[PDB]
Amino acid sequence: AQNPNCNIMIFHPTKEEFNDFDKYIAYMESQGAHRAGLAKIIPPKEWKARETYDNISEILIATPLQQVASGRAGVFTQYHKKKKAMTVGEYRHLANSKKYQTPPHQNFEDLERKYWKNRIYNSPIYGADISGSLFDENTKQWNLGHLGTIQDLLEKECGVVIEGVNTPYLYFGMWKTTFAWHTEDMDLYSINYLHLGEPKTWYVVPPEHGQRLERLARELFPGSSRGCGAFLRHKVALISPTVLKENGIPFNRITQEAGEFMVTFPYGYHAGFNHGFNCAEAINFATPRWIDYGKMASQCSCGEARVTFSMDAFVRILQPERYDLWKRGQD
Ligand SMILES: O=C(O)CNC(=O)C(=O)O
Ligand SMILES: [Mg+2]
Ligand code: NI
Ligand SMILES: [Zn+2]
Repeated sequence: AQNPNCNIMIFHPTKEEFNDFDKYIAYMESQGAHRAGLAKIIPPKEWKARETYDNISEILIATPLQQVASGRAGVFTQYHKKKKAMTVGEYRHLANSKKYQTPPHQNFEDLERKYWKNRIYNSPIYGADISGSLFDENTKQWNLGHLGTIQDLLEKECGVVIEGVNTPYLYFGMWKTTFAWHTEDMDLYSINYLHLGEPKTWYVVPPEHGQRLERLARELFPGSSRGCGAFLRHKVALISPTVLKENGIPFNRITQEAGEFMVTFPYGYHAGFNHGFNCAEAINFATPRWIDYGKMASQCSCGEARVTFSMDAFVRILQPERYDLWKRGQD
C-alpha cells in the first residue's frame, strides 16, 4: 500500500507530464498521494499562469467578508459579516495597513504560533468566492478555467446527462483570513493555485480518518452538532493543531507559496489561513474514483449550508433517497 502513513506528498512534474491533467492526478494517486487528503504540485519551470499580475487592481470584491470569531483560541467558530464593496487595489491597501498587516516574525513557524495564539482577537476581511479566473487564455496546461467539467465526468461514468456548470473562484486574502474545517461539496476534489502574494498554511486530515475529526467536532461544538448532523458543511468551525494533537486526531500541515498548486482529495478535511495579502484561484473537479465518495457524502439539510445550483443534480442522481430532504433545506 503506497504512502501508508498518509503524509502530504509534493510533486515536480516535467513540462511533458504537465500536459495531461487527468493522467497526472491518476499518477499521484498511484503513488498514494490521496491518502493524505492534500498534495502539493510545483509546476515545471517552463510554465506560467499568466504574463503579469500588474493589471488586477480593478477587479471588484462585491461582498468582502469580515471574519468574526467566537470561542477560545484553539476552538472557535467564525461568522461572516458583509462589508461594502471594494476593488482589489483598495483591498490590497487595507491588507497592508497597520490594522491588518502581517506582524514581524522569524519564519513560518513563528507566524503559525502567532496565528493560533491571536487569531480570535482580530477580525480580518476576506474577498472570497469571487467567480472568475486569472489564467491567461493561452495557458494550456493546468488552466483552472479549462478543466473537464464534473457534469461531463458524471455523464461519462454513469451515462446520465445533467444540467449545471463548473467555473473557478478567486480568493483575495490578508493576514489571519481563515478557511474553516471542511470537505468539498459532495466530497469532490479541489485544486487551488496561489497566483500571487503571501503564503497559505493548510491543515488536512487523511480521508480514512475523517470520521475521527467529525466525532471531535461534535464534542467541541455541541450546540452546532445538535442543530445539524453535518454541521461542518457550514464551514464555520476551527480547531487548532494543538487541540487536534491533544485528542489524537491524525493530521498534517504544509505551507503553499505563490506559484504552487494544491489538490484536495475526496473527503479530505482541510482548514488553514493566509499569511498576508494574496490571491488564489480554486475549482472543484471529479475523477472516476470520486463517484463512490459522491454517493456516500453527508449532507446538511438544516438550511445553513446553502450551495450552488449545480449540486442539485449531483444529489438527485447520486443520492436519490436524500434528495427530497436536502432540497427542502435548499428552500
Ligand atoms: O483558499 C481558501 O480560502 C479555501 N480553499 C479551499 O478550501 C480549497 O481550495 O479547497
Ligand atoms: Mg483589474
Ligand atoms: Ni476546500
Ligand atoms: Zn446544517
